[PDB]
Amino acid sequence: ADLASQCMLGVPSYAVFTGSVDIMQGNSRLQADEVQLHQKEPVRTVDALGNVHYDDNQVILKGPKGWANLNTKDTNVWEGDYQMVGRQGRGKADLMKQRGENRYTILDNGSFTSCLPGSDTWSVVGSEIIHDREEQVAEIWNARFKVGPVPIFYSPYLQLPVGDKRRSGFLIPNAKYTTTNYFEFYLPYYWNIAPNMDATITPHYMHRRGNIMWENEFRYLSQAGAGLMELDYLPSDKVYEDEHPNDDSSRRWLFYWNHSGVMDQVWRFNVDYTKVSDPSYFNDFDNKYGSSTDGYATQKFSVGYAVQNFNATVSTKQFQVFSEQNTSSYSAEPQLDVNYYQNDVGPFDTRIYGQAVHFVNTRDDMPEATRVHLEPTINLPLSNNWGSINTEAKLLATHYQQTNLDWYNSRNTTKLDESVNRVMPQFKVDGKMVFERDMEMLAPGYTQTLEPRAQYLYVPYRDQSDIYNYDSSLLQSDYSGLFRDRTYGGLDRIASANQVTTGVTSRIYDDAAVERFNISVGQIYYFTESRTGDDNITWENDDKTGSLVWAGDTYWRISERWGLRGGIQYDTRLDNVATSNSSIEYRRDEDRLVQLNYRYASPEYIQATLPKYYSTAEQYKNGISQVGAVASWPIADRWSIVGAYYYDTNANKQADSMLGVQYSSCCYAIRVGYERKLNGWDNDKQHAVYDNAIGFNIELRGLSSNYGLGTQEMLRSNILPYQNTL
Amino acid sequence: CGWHLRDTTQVPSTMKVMILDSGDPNGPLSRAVRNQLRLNGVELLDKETTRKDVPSLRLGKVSIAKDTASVFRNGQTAEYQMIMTVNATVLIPGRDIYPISAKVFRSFFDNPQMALAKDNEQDMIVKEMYDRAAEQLIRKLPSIRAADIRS
Amino acid sequence: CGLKGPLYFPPTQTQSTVPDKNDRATGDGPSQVNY
Ligand SMILES: *C[C@@H](COC(=O)CCCCCCCCCCCCCCC)OC(=O)CCCCCCCCCCCCCCC
Repeated sequence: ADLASQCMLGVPSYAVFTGSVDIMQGNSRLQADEVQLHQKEPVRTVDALGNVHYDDNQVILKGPKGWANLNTKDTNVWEGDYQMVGRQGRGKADLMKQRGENRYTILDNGSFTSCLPGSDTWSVVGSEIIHDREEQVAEIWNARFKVGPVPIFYSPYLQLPVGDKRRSGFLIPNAKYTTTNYFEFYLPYYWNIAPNMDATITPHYMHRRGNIMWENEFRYLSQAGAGLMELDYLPSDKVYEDEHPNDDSSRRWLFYWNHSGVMDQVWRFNVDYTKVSDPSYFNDFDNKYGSSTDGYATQKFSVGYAVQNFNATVSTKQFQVFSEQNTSSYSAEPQLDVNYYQNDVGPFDTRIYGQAVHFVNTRDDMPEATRVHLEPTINLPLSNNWGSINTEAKLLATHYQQTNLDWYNSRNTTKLDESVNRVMPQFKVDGKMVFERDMEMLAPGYTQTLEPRAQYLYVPYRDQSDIYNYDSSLLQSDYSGLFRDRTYGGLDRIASANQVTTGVTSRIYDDAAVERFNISVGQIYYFTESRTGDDNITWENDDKTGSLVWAGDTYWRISERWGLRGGIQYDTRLDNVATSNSSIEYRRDEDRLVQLNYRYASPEYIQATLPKYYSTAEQYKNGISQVGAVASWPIADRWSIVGAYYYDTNANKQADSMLGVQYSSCCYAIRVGYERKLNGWDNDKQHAVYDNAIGFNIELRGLSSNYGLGTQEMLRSNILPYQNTL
Repeated sequence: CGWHLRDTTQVPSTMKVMILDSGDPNGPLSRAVRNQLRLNGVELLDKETTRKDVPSLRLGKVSIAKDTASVFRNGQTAEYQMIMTVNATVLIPGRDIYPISAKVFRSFFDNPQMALAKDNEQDMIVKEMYDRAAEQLIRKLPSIRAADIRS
Repeated sequence: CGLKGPLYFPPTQTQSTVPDKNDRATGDGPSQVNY
């Protein structure tokens, strides 16, 4: 059974008399021996003596001597021990008092541990522990926190938050050791501003940097959506000064803001903003909001309005590139996208897409542009049970205004123009069929389907060498992207097309009509070469026409716990497999999984599609060949091991490795983690740089409902985080 | 050799008239699902309708995640993998509620020298992932009808 | 001594278009640790 219900069965669940007394008043019992009842003016008093057992639905009190008042509901148990009923918590005090309509449980020289009976892992002895049920807090005076029989620290006023209600105060600290910062210590303070907002201040002390970094978080919840701000500030850095002695100030900082929400169902607001002081911020400091694997920082704002058949958006897109080999970066400031849809215009469907963007560069020598795009579309869909054919026509009309071209036009043979018009139509036909057959030799009730697809695309040729390329990048051709009508993203390069795509998919369904297997193959056949007028890709072959692109996909759901995925791309102009990937996983539940995966990218693919210095730089030129393993398994129902190992078969060196162990008892939890990762490149010795990190977390349990085993936090904490592929 | 054209429809005959219900009715997944059902000749009704005998399709939580899938020899990102997960339920008027799901995987290479261009490529990829997830949910409708007959 | 927890308004979901880049899966629940 799970930990939450394993820690539950441990806890309890719901006029002298001179004899064995069992007096009950609705819910409260009293199994005392001698009870002395008085009604002096009435002021009704109960004086219990001998093995007093004040059983209840909330507490179990045991004591040699007792006392109670039936008017003000004031009790007194001498030299006793209590125990919560229906919840976790127990202790022992020299005097237990219930006051204020059974609100305060006051203990004199008492203790409190939320550990199960017979276990004494930790305790907190005070002298005036008070449990307040309106505030859900346990105030302790002259507190001494004890582990086993040995105290570890003393401090007055050591409140313990009981329950799940939020409170403002110090959180339990955590520590690390990394090779970049040495020993590190975080001491968080949580501020509970309001139900829909809160803040957290964390002094993060790094031994090697010789100063404290201040981390400030602010979360909010509004009508316009939910957000999060982060502002870290390190006033001075000792390591950074040595590497950069010329800089007058060595401050390091990070600003982060993320917003997302929809208001009144028609207004969509988004923010994704990151700014850092220097390129090497994430190679030194570990954040949840950035990774050492980043290449730049994204700074985007967006405001949109969407209805059933229309939407408009205004946005800005800016980027902060880290590498010193890149100094020019374009931005959209601003961009406007408008879509309008109208169906059932006869048998046709119509659509319009317009845009207006302004491009600015960080450099002051680069071209600057304004572009307006219009794109009306009309299609005629036809369908029946076993097939569908969709014929489409489109017009692509663009206008440019390019300024600041003096510096570019001087050092390039072909010149950019100041005013460009580009009008080109596009015609496409897309077909589909489905076949079926009863596949009974596999298992009774199964079926198999065969779904061949074809498409024809034609776009004429326009010479676009007088337009600078601001926002067009080459798109991948996987099986899904074989039937795409574009070769580039954006609108600066629109290649010609005279081609036919053919593909086929097969699926296997079982008797419950649930899909088990699917496999896909396809190709693109070119009747003429695709040219934008500015063609400088580095192909290994001088092939222009014919069957040049191939792709495939697979997915087999072997069981409810097994899964297999695959995908391969082949390009004849590379004379090699462009990219490939594979993955197999067994996953019983969240705490039991094994996964193997492989990723490939050829050296020729890196040369063709990525910058020109990638094909000559040692850390880029070989492509990708990576084997990974991820595992997670519990031992003895309390321990939980998580591991990951990624290996580069080209260099015969690892990329990443991780190992985490957590022990989660019924009254505490301890986690220790380790990770070694690639963290830069040494340009003098031409070898990679690694970073090691060990983290230690501790936690108290039994006071709130939290009983997590920490598996998902550990599985997602490395540079190549775990993705569920089942 | 045993093959024949698909004689039965894609969407079950029971779900020829449906109610499309969503907490973000003007969002990208609702537009993708509504267009996909319109291709299959399904008549969609408003949530606040007088009909009390039509199945209701409810669109739930949608998650999109972009993670590092592979790295170069300096630790920098080489490939990003995007995963889209969609949850939904189909309520038959009188029977139980049948949940369905979708999951779409895509990947692409990163280029810090053309970061604006790679931003537009990612926006294009997400639109396609919304079309695929809308198809996967509709291919699960015959599985719900089969479970209905069993119960 | 403080407890950190989920936010709520003082007394299905939206289909986004921006993915969560490298989410660290730090769960949002009542805890005395930072997460
Ligand atoms: C208000 C508290 C929040 O924490 C609490 O709820 C109170 C209990 C404190 C939890 C301690 C858990 C860590 C110690 C366990 C033993 C070490 C590990 C054992 C082997 C694996 O605020 C806090 O954040 C807690 C206090 C901060 C940490 C305390 C560290 C020691 C402090 C020593 C200073 C005392 C100096 C004066 C007395 C000598």
